[PDB]
Amino acid sequence: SMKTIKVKNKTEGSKVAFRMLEEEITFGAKTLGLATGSTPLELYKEIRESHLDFSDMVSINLDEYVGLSADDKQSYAYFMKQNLFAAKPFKKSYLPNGLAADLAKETEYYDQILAQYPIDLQILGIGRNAHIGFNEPGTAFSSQTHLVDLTPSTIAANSRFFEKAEDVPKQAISMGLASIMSAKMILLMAFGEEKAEAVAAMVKGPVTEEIPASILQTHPKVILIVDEKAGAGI
Repeated sequence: SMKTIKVKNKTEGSKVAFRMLEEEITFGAKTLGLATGSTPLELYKEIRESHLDFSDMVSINLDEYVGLSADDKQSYAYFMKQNLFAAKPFKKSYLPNGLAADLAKETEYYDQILAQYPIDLQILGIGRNAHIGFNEPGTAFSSQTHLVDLTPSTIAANSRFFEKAEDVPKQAISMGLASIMSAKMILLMAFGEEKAEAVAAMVKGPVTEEIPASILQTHPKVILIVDEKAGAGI
């Protein structure tokens, strides 16, 4: 089941997401899966300014860059601190350890954290090419937490923030598509013309690894919050 809520713009969609989030908490949600990127930024702002209280709750993020500490300003840990956790801390917030000595031990660890704390509500965006998290076209639907080689476009974009070419992460530790699908409820937010092709492929195309988001067709409880421009093809 995929319900679609069509909204005017990102501001409106973010407010709908907030109301839905509050309701899930009121009805007992305890573990949240969180998103990075620009998609959830207005949602996070609304949460920071709200009366929500995450003190008895757990959060789990999808990804961290290999080679970055949680204190590094380019890390997803730091992004989450700035945008959410400084204002609204959780009982515990998990992200992969980018500094892990053994990346295979770290991927196994993260899978076990997901088993220990199954996610009640996952907030998600969609990529222009229908990627989900760091899972690009071709990713197996069976994938659990895994090491991802960043796309060259991503590396080029991120390079602008480092010394220091040797310092630019080339990999991430990322929740896989099977990992993400385990959430009891998924809220996918998509805004702008740039997302329209991906949204149409997700909703109307075949289920195929060429379109990572297409696996969401098979999830029992996905709600799509899409503005008019992102929803143009559905």
